[PDB]
Amino acid sequence: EGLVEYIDAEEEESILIAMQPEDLEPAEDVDPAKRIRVSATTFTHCEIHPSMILGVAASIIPFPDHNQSPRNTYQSAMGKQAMGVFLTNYNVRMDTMANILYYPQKPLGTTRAMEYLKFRELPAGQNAIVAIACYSGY
Amino acid sequence: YDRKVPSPTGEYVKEPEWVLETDGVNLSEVMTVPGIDPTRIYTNSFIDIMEVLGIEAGRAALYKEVYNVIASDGSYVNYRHMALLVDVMTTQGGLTSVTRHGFNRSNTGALMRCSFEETVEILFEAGASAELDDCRGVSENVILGQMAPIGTGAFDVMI
Amino acid sequence: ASRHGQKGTIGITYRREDMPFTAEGIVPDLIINPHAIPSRMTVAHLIECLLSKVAALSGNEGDASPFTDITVEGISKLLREHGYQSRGFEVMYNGHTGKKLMAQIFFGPTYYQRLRHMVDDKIHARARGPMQVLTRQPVEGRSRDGGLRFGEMERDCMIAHGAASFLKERLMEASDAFRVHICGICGLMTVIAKLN
Amino acid sequence: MIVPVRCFSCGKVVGDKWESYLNLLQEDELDEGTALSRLGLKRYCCRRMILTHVDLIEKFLRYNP
Amino acid sequence: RGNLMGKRVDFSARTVISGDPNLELDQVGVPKSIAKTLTYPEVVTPYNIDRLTQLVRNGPNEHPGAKYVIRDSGDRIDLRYSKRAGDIQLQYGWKVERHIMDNDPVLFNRQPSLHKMSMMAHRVKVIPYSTFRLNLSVTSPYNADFDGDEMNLHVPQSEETRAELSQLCAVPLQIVSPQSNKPCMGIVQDTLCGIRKLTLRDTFIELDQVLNMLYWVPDWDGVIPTPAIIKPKPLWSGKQILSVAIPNGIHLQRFDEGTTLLSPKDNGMLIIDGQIIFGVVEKKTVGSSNGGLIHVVTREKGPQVCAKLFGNIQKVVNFWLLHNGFSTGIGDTIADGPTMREITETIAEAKKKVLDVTKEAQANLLTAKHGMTLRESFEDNVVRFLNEARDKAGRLAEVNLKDLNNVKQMVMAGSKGSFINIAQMSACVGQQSVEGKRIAFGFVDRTLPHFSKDDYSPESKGFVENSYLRGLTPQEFFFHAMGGREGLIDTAVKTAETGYIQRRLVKALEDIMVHYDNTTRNSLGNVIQFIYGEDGMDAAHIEKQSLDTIGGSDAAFEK
Amino acid sequence: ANWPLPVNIRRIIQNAQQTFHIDHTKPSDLTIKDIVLGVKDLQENLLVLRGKNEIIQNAQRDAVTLFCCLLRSRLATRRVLQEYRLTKQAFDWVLSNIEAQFLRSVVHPGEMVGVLAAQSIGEPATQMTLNTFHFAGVASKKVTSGVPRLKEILNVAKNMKTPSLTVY
Amino acid sequence: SNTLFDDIFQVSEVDPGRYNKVCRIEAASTTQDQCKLTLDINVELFPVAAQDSLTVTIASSLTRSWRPPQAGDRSLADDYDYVMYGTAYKFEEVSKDLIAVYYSFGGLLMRLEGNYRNLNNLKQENAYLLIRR
Amino acid sequence: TLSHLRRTNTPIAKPRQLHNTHWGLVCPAETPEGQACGLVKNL
Amino acid sequence: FDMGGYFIINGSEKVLIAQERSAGNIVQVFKKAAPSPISHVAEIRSALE
Amino acid sequence: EEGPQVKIREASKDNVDFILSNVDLAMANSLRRVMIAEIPTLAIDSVEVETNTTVLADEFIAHRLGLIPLQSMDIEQLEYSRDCFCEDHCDKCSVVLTLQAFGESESTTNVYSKDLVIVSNLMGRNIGHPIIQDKEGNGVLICKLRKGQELKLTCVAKKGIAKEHAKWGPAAAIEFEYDPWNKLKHTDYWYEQDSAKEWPQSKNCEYEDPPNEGDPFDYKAQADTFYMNVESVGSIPVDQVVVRGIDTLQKKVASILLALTQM
Amino acid sequence: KAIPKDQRATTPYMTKYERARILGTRALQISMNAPVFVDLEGETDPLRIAMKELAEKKIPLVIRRYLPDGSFEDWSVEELIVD
Amino acid sequence: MNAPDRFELFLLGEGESKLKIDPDTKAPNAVVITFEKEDHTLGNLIRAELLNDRKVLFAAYKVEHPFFARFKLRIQTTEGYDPKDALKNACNSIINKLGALKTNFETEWNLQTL
RNA sequence: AUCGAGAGGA
Ligand SMILES: Nc1nc2c(ncn2[C@@H]2O[C@H](COP(=O)(O)OP(=O)(O)OP(=O)(O)O)[C@@H](O)[C@H]2O)c(=O)[nH]1
Ligand SMILES: [Mg+2]
Ligand SMILES: [Mg+2]
Ligand SMILES: [Zn+2]
Ligand SMILES: [Zn+2]
Ligand SMILES: [Zn+2]
Repeated sequence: EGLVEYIDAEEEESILIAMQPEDLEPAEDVDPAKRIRVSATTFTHCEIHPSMILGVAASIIPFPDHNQSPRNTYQSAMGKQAMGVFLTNYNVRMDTMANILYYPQKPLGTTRAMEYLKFRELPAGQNAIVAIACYSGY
Repeated sequence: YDRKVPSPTGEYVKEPEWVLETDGVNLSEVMTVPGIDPTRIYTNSFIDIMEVLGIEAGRAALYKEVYNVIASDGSYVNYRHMALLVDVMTTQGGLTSVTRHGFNRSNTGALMRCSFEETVEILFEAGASAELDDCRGVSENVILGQMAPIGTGAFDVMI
Repeated sequence: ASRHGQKGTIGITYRREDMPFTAEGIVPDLIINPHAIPSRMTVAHLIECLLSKVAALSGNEGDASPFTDITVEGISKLLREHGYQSRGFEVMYNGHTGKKLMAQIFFGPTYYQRLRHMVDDKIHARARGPMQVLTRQPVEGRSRDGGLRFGEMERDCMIAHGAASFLKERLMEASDAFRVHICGICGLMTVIAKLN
Repeated sequence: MIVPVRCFSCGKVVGDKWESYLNLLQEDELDEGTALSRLGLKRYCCRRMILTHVDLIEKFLRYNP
Repeated sequence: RGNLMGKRVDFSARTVISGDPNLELDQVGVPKSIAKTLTYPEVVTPYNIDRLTQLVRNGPNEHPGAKYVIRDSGDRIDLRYSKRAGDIQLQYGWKVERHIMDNDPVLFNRQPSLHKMSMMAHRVKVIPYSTFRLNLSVTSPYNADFDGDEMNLHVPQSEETRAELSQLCAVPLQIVSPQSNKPCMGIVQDTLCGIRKLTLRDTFIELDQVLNMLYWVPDWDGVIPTPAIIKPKPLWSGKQILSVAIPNGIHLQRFDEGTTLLSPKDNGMLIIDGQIIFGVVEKKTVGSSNGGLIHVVTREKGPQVCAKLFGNIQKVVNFWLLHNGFSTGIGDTIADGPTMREITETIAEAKKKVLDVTKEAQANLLTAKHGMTLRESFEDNVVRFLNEARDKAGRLAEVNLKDLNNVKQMVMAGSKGSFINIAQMSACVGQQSVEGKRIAFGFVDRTLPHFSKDDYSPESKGFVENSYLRGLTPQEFFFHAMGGREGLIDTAVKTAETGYIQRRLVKALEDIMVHYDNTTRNSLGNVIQFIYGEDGMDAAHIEKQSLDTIGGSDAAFEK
Repeated sequence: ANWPLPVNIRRIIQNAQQTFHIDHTKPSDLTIKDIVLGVKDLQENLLVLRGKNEIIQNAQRDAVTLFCCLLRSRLATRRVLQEYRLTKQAFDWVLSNIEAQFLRSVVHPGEMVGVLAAQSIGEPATQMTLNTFHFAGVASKKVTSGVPRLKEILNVAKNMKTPSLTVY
Repeated sequence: SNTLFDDIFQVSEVDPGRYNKVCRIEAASTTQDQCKLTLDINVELFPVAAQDSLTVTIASSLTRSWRPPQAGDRSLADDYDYVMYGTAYKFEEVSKDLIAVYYSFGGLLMRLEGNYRNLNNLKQENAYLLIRR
Repeated sequence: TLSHLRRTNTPIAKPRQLHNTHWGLVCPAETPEGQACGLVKNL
Repeated sequence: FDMGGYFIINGSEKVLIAQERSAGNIVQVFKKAAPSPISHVAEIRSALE
Repeated sequence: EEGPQVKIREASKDNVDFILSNVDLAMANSLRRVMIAEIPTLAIDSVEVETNTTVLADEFIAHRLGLIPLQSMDIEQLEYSRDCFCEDHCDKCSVVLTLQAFGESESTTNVYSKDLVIVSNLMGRNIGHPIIQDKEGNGVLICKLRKGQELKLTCVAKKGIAKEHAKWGPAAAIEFEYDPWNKLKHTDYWYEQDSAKEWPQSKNCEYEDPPNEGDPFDYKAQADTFYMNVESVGSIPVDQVVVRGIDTLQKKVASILLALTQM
Repeated sequence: KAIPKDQRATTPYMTKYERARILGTRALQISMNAPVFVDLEGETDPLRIAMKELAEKKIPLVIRRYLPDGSFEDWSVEELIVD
Repeated sequence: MNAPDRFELFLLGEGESKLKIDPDTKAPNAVVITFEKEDHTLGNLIRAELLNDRKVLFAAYKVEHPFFARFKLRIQTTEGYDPKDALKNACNSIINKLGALKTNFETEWNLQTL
């Protein structure tokens, strides 16, 4: 219905895009604690939602924007070493080595992108109580 | 450029001087030109300082250049080391390369020259030029599995 | 590790007693040093942990999504209203003594993952045993109870101390100790030693 | 993977409540913030034991032998 | 290269390593199950049959036990097997391969071994739990974490080989660096971040704790020290009881920029005879520093004396910290409201002064500077303009941090992180760069398809006006990403180039040893240096001594 | 002025004035013979090389040289009797100790400095990357100006990246 | 082993400089013009506002380990409340004569000027500090 | 499993870079650390 | 939950990893430094679909 | 009374909130640390699987059983497996149970702790009763069976204490506090603008006086008066929890006085 | 070849390498029931006892320090300054 | 595989006394007592009740290594008056207050409903 | 066991 186009990188060259599909069109008092955005009125097509640049393991990251990117990367390589419930069918698959976490739990903060990644339903960890403290020195 | 200078009164006071920065190298003739101090002229190229001002200026250029890589932003290595490195590169005559080319030739024991970067051809010529191996290096006695004339084996022990 | 590249291994396990605790009696599952924070820049870890608290008390599942209008100062207003102070903290009492910790601790739920690699899969010990045929050197891998390789770079360090006899041992009585018969003239390995 | 007996942090029994939790969420229709409370779960460590739990045995049970 | 100069070796162990502040510097936390397996041949002298017969009886399971006994005839005796494992007469001259007991010489390294330091002789304390355990202050010269870093351990077979480790390679002897003439091991983390808290003039402790902290240092003379206060309450000072660790005959003098023998702000350092006079103790003093305490105590009788100290400092500091506690919150990157305004206008002016220098290059003239030509150019100009806009905001967010800001503590102590660390966390992350130049144009005449072609402004070439506490924007996010990648790139590749630079340097000097006439030669007898380092002096023993004959006035010379 | 020099003097000074502490205001007991004829004699038995022929004893002085200018400047009469106020016993000590200190700062015949002349050299570089990173921007100079410029200096580089000439 | 000095002093400035317990006190001397004082007083144990008048005895008596009390009831105050223990270090100079002393009560310092000098002040190791009213 | 099925390996001017024309096709932070870093990306 | 896409071979699962290549049939301009004989080169990888 | 002055304000079948006046801090702490760990209970500690066709593997279910709350009131007159004189287990040291269920129904057959059957002679004391707090009467979901899956088992339960595993705690959650108004200044508050607007005023303010602006700081005043709440799992009713605590605390306190006399 | 009793210009101190190697070469000697010379206070470690035999210079061995040219210099442990 | 058995926290092994006494090598009239198989539930309680006695010069303890839960206690007391007795006398003070605790609790437990 | 491929850990 002429609502979405597919665009590849070669065709990307001659286009203008908006983030934030709203941010970023309409008309021209504001929170000081909120972040700082930049802004052309000659756009071709809006991006769906920024957070879609991410892959799989990256969209498992809560507040990846609030994190130093080299860590986001470090987390990605570790997400695929995480321990959980890789399939439901394990109990009749005869693969060499498979670990299941005794008691999985969905995370507490969830990137919208987890719903399509189906994380909430097959977690790989536990919301365990964390104490950022100096103690014994161990 | 700032510079500390003997102020006849006694103290070291800061002396501002105009200095010229160049993006080209031809020492052979720059220093011969009227109006400059042909005692302080410095090109970052130590390869040319070698041919123009003799091996002993190079000894001091090479160093000063390794200094400007290492000890810039805070790093510190005690003169001994860089100077030790510098000296090795300097006594064989010209500027000895830290590669297979240079130090992996200078009439050393072949077995030791073997454990570096070219391997077979080195033995190949050893058998050809019928080399005799000194058996006095570190490598030698390692490959020969012995107590190499190193730290605790500088000496034998008798009664 | 948690969800931000925060690797650290358990250094010790203290039971619920020696562990610090809160005026409600919440005992934390997990104590990380505030030293792997700034280091290390990982400010989200802090946010996740703050959001999760809210999420757990209010019941609502928190929104951790990337480029969205969510403020710490906006979590702070919501945690404030829930009986705890706006930036995470909680007065804690040392467990050995019951004496109030003179500093306030940051405390809350943060989704932690269990990665593989566990000491009891890595621990390797060898002395003598099985060796290859091509080299009479000790075989590779803990899979066949093999030795470690004392690589070239390892040799280098020893020379720096000048462990003489050490190198002889670490390249003889712990690898190859073959004994050949050499000619006093043609000095090669052809002599027949009919013995004993 | 089946509600755990008791919570890791406190120690309070939490098993008994999974049955009742579904009923307070779906039968008489409530939000969780109320639901965990009527269930006597005040401390958040024992609160997360149920809110965060995903019950996989269900899909284990769908299997035949 | 791999089978002669790099031999696979027996008698070795490999494990995950963990931190243990209750061990001593020269120690190694060997797990029991390895201790069961790693042997050491010992001949049977009438000195040591007592301990040894016993040892055979214990067998290859009870820890103080053994595997294998070797006879006069060259016969081998397995101990887990064999039908006489439950006795055996021990003759004089028999090898009795045995488990490793406590206090034994062993080498304990970590690859990559880029030192002589990353290979140190240790003292064995057999412990349960399968982790290798080492003293928190020997952490620096191996370069090891406990995030799963894996270390290795070796075991001598001759007594002379033992002697060779424990004389030359032992951690104590390797304290002060024969490389940078300053001690490599210092007080790090929990210990160093609390040695400051302890010491603050403000901080006092009383009887109940004071009496305990004393009982924590093992070389305590049983002499309570007299409290600095005997007013309505008896108190000691944080300084007071630390001095208990500082051994008798030790002397240190500092002065910083603001140091007045008063020190209102308690700057610098003064120590007389194992007692702290005034000054906050941190990384300048108690650290892996040049003119620090560790240096002073080592060179003054001696090695082990200094090494025994490291431990006693820790044991106390830890104890105090344990009861005082410490953390870090999201409020520890929060700054004053009317100051994040002050950072936004600090950028806004630096931004709206880029727009000045920008609307010149477009003008253009320009005063196109003479060299500095250019194009070099305007694309260097704005690099500094933004690297300025950051280091002011980084400072404007350091005053904001009151004395209690859990981050500033670790910075003032230097436990981990510094200025830039705070800057990014609280103000703005700054101009991300690629190969030292701001984000390169990938797309034709633009950076991304969110910008219009030809946008040389900061907001387009990779400047992030936001902080981590505000969370980067998508446009920005990618750019910071772009860079981050670049650091990891060389963690796999530019690392080669370097480690190759070394492998050469190593092979090129190698046998350059100071001979018995103080002349520095090679394998042939070529002279290289005539006196090592042109003064015949070992670097370890050398200190940064000021030559006060050079500075000053002619009049300041005469009188 | 601030340079690496063997054996701290400034220390054995403070180690003097609290071991016999004098200290006030209460005067010395060494003649200007004990001070000046002593230093020159210590200067004699300091040693780095030992021998009996002329060439050795000459390179000998030509190694001590610098260290002495330091010794000579802090063991100078005015100061030895004004700022530090030593005594016959505590000076004799300072002397016997600086000597005893010195000949412990010899390089041991055996030391392998070639390898040490490594690493060292080839050390920080590796971990001054291979840190590597940390973490973001900018970041170096060091590792990019740089560590490639060092690959030049050791290959004997003719194809020189940045040739630069500085005239005074 | 007897009482040492004693004088009457007046508070000129109380600066709560980046601390909460332990403040800096700047006092001038009563009667005697040729004297100034800077001292470190734990304000969380003994309050001092501006223009307060005080009393300041020194002393050096009232191996041996340090005992608690056992009251008995040795000695030494009721009328001296704020008591501290410390060490002497370096001795100044300015006129000739005069002349000042340096005191470290376990990190909390004291500078005192003026010529009496004394010499009923010792170079030495002891040093108490007593303050009343 | 998800992140493995969608993997992208490259054989062999500047290659392991995260380059501007990766926006929204490759993941700017997903990639193995060391060994073959920056070559093998994820969609 | 298994979304498939792997080839089952010898009783193990196998995945095809996208192989990357430079796109053919595009005109690309290369330099190319020139000590060295030449200074500029036009290149096109030409193959049929 | 002579010393410690305990006062209750709220008490229930599962919660015991109370003041604790005029005692040294060290005790208050020594008290909870016993209550957490050192007090004995009973729980499963030897399972023997005969048939299990559940989707839950064998040592999983096994693990779970240990945790399940077991009535322990008369536990004082029961002997430890270690301290007894029989082989493995008996009826003067161990209480055995038995679990049986088999999928018969086509619609999800549950198993509960009700389904636990005592098997060994009880001697006639109150001990080893699966504790139900459940509204409906089915205490804590153990496991799920489908259509034709069996679970046959044989639990043995021994006496134990929290230091040997967390199952042996009647603990639950111990609330602890003193000096809600920072009178003793044992802690120093992290603040941004102002202490009192940014921290909360505790549950423990009523019946403790505010300090009043101009009043100078009291140096020598010590920690008196603690505000505690002690939850029970249900194995030992709330009153006996705190009691035995004191007791065992005193029990092994006595053990030193006895051992010192043996010197 | 060889150097005579006089003309000694080598370092008259024990190099740590001579230390460890002498302590060591005595170690194996002690450990293989060979006669021990000094009064054994109560110790039994071939490595501690030898540290005592070096305190009172009673080790009959002699170093032989080789010079680059080939000729050697003697020196006994009884003759050496241990430091 | 290396983990110590859980019961090695109260089971006293063979040839192991619950108390060891050794006098302090340095100060006179003082003792270091080795409390085996115990934590600082006993460690803290004994110590902060050796303080209320004015006849004790010194009183303190340390958890040597959280690996082996066994502490040491150092006691110095006024000349003549033996330390072993100090510990003895102090112990009873605890018991008595504890003995009261049982009663006073029970008093006020009885009166309450639910 | 050998040669060959890949994935991960610092
Ligand atoms: N030889 C080699 N060593 C590496 C390589 N990658 C990492 N390392 C080593 O492992 C360390 C990696 O960093 P970490 O130990 O984890 O310490 P960190 O800098 O705090 O980084 P993180 O702890 O992971 O956040 C470096 O210090 C290196 O010494 C590699 O590819 N080759
Ligand atoms: Mg690490
Ligand atoms: Mg790390
Ligand atoms: Zn022949
Ligand atoms: Zn809980
Ligand atoms: Zn029984």
